[PDB]
Amino acid sequence: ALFVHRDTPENNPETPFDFTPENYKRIEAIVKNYPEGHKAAAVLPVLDLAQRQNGWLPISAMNKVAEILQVPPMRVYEVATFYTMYNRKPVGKYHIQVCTTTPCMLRNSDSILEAIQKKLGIKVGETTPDKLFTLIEVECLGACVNAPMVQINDNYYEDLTPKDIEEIIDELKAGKIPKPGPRSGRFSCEPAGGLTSLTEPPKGPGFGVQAGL
Amino acid sequence: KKTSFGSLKDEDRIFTNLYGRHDWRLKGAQSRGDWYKTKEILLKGPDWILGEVKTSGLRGRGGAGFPTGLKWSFMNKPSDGRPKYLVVNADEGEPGTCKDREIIRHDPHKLVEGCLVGGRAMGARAAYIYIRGEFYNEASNLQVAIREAYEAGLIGKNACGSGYDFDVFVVRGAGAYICGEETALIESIEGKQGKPRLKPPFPADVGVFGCPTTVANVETVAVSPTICRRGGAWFASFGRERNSGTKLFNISGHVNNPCTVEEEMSVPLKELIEKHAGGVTGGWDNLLAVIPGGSSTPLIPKSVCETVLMDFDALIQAQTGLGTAAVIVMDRSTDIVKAIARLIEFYKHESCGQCTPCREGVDWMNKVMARFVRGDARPAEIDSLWEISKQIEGHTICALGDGAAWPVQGLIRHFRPELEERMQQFAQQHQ
Amino acid sequence: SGVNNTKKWKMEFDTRERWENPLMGWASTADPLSNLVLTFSTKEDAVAFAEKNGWSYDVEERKVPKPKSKSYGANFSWNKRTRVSTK
Ligand SMILES: Cc1cc2nc3c(=O)[nH]c(=O)nc-3n(C[C@H](O)[C@H](O)[C@H](O)COP(=O)(O)O)c2cc1C
Ligand code: SF4
Ligand code: FES
Repeated sequence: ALFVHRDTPENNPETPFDFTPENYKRIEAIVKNYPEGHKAAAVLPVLDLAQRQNGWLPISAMNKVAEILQVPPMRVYEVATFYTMYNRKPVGKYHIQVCTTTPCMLRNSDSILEAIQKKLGIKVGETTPDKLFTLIEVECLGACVNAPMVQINDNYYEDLTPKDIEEIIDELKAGKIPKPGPRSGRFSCEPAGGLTSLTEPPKGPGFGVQAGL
Repeated sequence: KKTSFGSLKDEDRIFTNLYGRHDWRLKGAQSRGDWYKTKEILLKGPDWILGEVKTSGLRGRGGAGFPTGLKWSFMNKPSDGRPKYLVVNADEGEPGTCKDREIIRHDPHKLVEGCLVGGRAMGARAAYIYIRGEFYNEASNLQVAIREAYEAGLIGKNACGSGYDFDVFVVRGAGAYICGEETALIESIEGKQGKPRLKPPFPADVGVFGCPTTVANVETVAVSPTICRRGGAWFASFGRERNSGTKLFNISGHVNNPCTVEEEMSVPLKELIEKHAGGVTGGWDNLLAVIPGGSSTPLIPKSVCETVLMDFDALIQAQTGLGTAAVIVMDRSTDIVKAIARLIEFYKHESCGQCTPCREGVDWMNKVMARFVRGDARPAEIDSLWEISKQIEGHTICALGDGAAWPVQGLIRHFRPELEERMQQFAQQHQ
Repeated sequence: SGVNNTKKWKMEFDTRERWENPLMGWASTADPLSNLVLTFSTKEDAVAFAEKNGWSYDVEERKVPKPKSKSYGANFSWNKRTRVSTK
């Protein structure tokens, strides 16, 4: 949680990083999404792309994005430090992110947090000795009605109990990819126990259209 | 005139795929009425489209509730040489709020179609959709829908065979609640830190890339095509006066069945919890307080929840606000002080740090509230904390400063005895 | 940034030698006017005072900051170089 950089043998400007030939085509499409003369609009999507290729952003990765977009490196450093999804230190293959804000806290996200620590042996903010998992608390992830929930990489696992999250870690330890979504008896955001709305068949094209188009 | 609101019929619901029980892709959406006669809507002009939104009584669904038709007409002017843009706010960051997520992943083609129709009304050449980076799978669904609309000629060159050119772009956030603020969203798209701009200039004059821009919420944008097809008068037949239409609700917290559901504006809050969420955990009499419109709104006690309606004006008179209409329910076993303190901690973690009253004040209120939880304070600090929150409120660049002050004020307003009692417990334990 | 010390005219005299006191190294002077500073409402009042006392004087014209054109909105220019890269 430090917002200054000190060069180290594994994180310094000479640390080797470059985009793959395939990722240079993705960058070209990202840049074209914005008006000519405002290529700096691509800083966030391109840093995120470098994170997806590399897993985290060394100072050399930030220096590379600055060069490609012809932006001052400091302005890239500002974006990397500002936004919390950018990892300026390496994290485990699975970055577990437990929501602890009030709506999730009311559904006992403390129990979910405690279960992950007990199973993995680590604390919040730490990485397992084998570098497979990293654990952190995060703010609301926009899945409040499906609380308690966690995000592991790009997937939401929702409506968790201590048993559910423990199974998910087990499936991940075996290389498997658990299905995202609620682990309770429902599919998404609907009320548990049967729908209280949207039980008719939807009306098709043209229903209820005012005259005169 | 109507007098009691609620019991919304399935035939009058806009987001008819809210739960994802039907195909969310183009084929399903078209069969449910999306993308129908969009060409006819576009050819009626921007003045006609803006007229239907004005008559519908639609108000912003992002939290501030500005009249949508009046706001969108700010961009109804001639070009001065610059391009004009529509930015759709899919940041969806307010704690308790998860409605915008269901539209993006289950009803993507209503958002895409709303971008075109809403974009036409503003004369915009393209729409940038800002979706928070945590919504990777929902962002991917939205891109697939956009490609389908492109491959069918619905958007892009000669959209819907209308002679109008429109591009829809999806840009992902990188983890920041502040980027849901309309000007902080623009600064993020431009590649900077998500730091709000002062106003003036207003976005309709100098916006994204310094061009005329309108920032609209996902739900606000995603209901306009239906408002145009079915007419604004139909939309205005729901809810009270100046609170028109249908509204998505998130009920979370201590309810039997947390859920997202569509319902009529001005529905009683008690009816919404009982009918759709299965009641308060342990019976209605176990209710302690409700945060009715997201963490930014003040809480209200059970004595006010009995009769309060869910609309902009009814909740304002209850000294709160509809906000995003995200209901957080706290039953009688909640530690109310801790729950509010966790909200101030969230605002402390989300402040952009740009301006003094929030950069310093919110952090200050977080430290005070952490002590209030333990009782490690004096009763005289309660009035100091109230005064501190009033120095933050109305003095900051954006509304995140206000949104951190209000939950504190709601707590002191309705639960001062619980604050004073806890301090007295702590004092006797350490004597 | 305060400007409240640029309101009134001043009269000062030419600086003369200061040397180090041999005992203590303090700054000694032989100039009775070394600390004399006079305040005036206007330049004419100061010049009138200097003439009747018989002092040769130099008058420096007041420097008022030039008015500036400030535009917050210019920070976000569509096509001009005033667009800022950070806030
Ligand atoms: C801290 C903060 C976060 C916000 N987050 C969102 C958001 O996630 N989604 C949204 O639609 N509006 C959000 N807003 C409100 C927007 O600033 C703006 O009012 C809204 O997008 C306008 O669209 P509307 O008129 O359709 O409601 C936020 C405001 C603040 C101060
Ligand atoms: S109120 Fe807070 S979030 Fe808003 S501009 Fe000021 S410091 Fe940033
Ligand atoms: S409070 Fe956890 S997803 Fe919203």
